[PDB]
Amino acid sequence: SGIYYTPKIIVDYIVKKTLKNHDIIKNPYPRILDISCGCGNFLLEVYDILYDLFEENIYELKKKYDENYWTVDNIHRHILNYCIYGADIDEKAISILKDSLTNKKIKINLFCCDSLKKKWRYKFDYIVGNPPYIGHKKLEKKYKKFLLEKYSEVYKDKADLYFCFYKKIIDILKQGGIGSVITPRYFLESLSGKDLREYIKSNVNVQEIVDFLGANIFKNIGVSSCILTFDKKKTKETYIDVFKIKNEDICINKFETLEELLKSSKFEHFNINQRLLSDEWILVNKDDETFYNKIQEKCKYSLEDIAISFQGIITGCDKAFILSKDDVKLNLVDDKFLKCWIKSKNINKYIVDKSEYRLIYSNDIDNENTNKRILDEIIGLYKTKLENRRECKSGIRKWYELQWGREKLFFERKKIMYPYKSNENRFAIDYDNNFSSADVYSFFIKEEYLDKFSYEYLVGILNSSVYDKYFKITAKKMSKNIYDYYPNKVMKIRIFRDNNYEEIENLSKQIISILLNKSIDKGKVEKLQIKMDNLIMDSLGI
DNA sequence: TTCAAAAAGTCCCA
DNA sequence: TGGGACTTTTTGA
Ligand SMILES: OC[C@H]1O[C@@H](n2cnc3c(NCc4ccccc4)ncnc32)[C@H](O)[C@@H]1O
Ligand SMILES: [K+]
Ligand SMILES: [K+]
Repeated sequence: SGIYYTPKIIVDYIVKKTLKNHDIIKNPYPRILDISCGCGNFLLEVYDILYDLFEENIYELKKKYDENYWTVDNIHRHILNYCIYGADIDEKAISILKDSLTNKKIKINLFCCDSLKKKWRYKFDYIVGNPPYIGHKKLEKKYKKFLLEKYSEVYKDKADLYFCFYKKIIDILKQGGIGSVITPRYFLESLSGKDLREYIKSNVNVQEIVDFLGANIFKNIGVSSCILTFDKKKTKETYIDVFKIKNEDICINKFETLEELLKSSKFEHFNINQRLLSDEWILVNKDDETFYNKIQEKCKYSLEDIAISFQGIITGCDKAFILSKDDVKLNLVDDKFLKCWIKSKNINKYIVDKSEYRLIYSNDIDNENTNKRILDEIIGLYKTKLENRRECKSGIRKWYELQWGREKLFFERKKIMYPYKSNENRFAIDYDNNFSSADVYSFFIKEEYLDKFSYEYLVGILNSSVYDKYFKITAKKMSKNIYDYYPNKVMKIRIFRDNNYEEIENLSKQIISILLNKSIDKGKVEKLQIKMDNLIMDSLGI
């Protein structure tokens, strides 16, 4: 496949947003383009809107211009000759769209091509549509070479194709033109989006951002969506209207139009000064802005200053190396090769569940002839798969070695761990030398900062409600009740030390002591957490 | 030599 | 089919 249907409410909102206040009398030849038209979800609606626009002013146009040209009977043809433009890579979609535009009642400006390679011969008044989203794993590598060569200002490292579509749209937009598109929301906060953000802020005035957060706009699609509207007008003041959803549980058809949704109690509205955006786009209301600025100002250190961070093991084929601790095959493996192994769901606040899995740290198997039983009966079962790994085909790793085995000495110590995707802050102290995959991240404290910061104090403040809200201010929202907890944002969290250090650390130690008992009652832990939150709010003056 | 980012997620049930 | 639990390894740098 490859063609995705956009909900009609979204299409109507986008077309109306671009064409609401067009002066058809002053310009009866607007050029309106969709470079991912597909079957023409947007373009057919553009035809309807334009037909009403032209018919409403047919006699005014007849008087101001050639009176024989401007007839209702001539509207259709005119629309299809000078106004509607579409491009797509699929021949069948273009043929279907051409048939529909013909049946609305002549040369139709429909192109079957790759929009990122087409030499565009003129700019456009209005651009709308839904571009393709393809990530770094699902993109062919020759095409990635092309993108890296030609779209270097926005496409780099782990970036996405729709970054290039943003750049192309911006480049072929007329002065005073208006663009409105629906894309994934991740570029707003992702590390890969940085350059793209810089390209937008520097080249268009951003009118409006609609952030649906984790709501499901596309049925049976695992993606989170936003709508962006921007222009190239001579702007005096550059202020952005931000509509952020307040309940991800909504159904999009709650009203006849998206405008009713935006103005209702289901959304929140606020304004952001485009001139005040840094390389990061902190899009929050004034209360959250004050909260964030207080926290940033009062804190002297960051986690990056005082800690060393790392990503977990990447075996390359988990079924070959990970076994249940009760699996009989572990009798074939010397215990010097076995490590405790945990998943992201084993990380609670302040402590980790006990391990249920073992990792065969196969890097320390010297010769294949020694311990050949392990290679024959456990790892070799997936040998074919293991040989398709990149470092095996290139020869850097033997077929039975872990793909990215990291350094054991970093794991086999006291450290703090957190899951890579979570609904809330879950920072735990690891006491058991646990190993994990890339779905859990770790850090430990630098030696020179041990006397300023203990592990108990850090898990105490990082697990608080204050720091939950503070981290989620700028965190990358992925899907319903899921944020990314990656070092590129976690290590930028700022921390403090003051008169309340000792009581916070003591409360943290009490919480840890309760959580490790045979008969845990979480209630006193909740009360202690409330008291610690009061201490933190006192320290930060919020 | 070897790090860390990346949801048109994935999979399964009522 | 829609909603909830949970999260691998490929890949550029
Ligand atoms: O998904 C939304 C619609 O977008 C279309 N579309 C996807 N990639 C496109 C492209 N260049 C990118 C490209 C990437 C790899 C190979 C060729 C082209 N140029 C034009 N249209 C493209 C799909 O057919 C859908 O109808
Ligand atoms: K006339
Ligand atoms: K979603």
